[PDB]
Amino acid sequence: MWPSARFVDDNVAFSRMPTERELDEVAKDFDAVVVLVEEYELPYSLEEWKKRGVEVLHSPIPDFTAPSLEQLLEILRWIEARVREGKKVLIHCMGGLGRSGTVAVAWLMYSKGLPLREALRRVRSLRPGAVETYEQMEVLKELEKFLR
Repeated sequence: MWPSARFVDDNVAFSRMPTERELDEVAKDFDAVVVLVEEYELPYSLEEWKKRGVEVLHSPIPDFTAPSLEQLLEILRWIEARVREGKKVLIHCMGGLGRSGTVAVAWLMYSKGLPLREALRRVRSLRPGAVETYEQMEVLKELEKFLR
């Protein structure tokens, strides 16, 4: 297993950016990748995944910012679609874990129904530093109100 990945359930993990020499290593374990950074901050083309047969959701979120609620729900629905087909999904931004940690917390909330306080504690137990900003916290609170 690519040891930088941390799983929040059997099928969904989050990590830092894989480097180019790690792409086969990721493709072996993950059939889908959610890429939360703009192309300009990547050191390879996302075509690298296509030639490996790995499905890609490219949904950029600017550095240190939160996704909109609609963007977050689109990402969650896509992750659910892949998990329903039995694939494993890797979520990543850069090296920080604000954006990727936000999606990981949201996934526990969306897929398991965990309350925000428990989903947050769980993901921060995996990587202290998941969910960096007040705005990232606020979109998670909006997600909770949407789910109920």
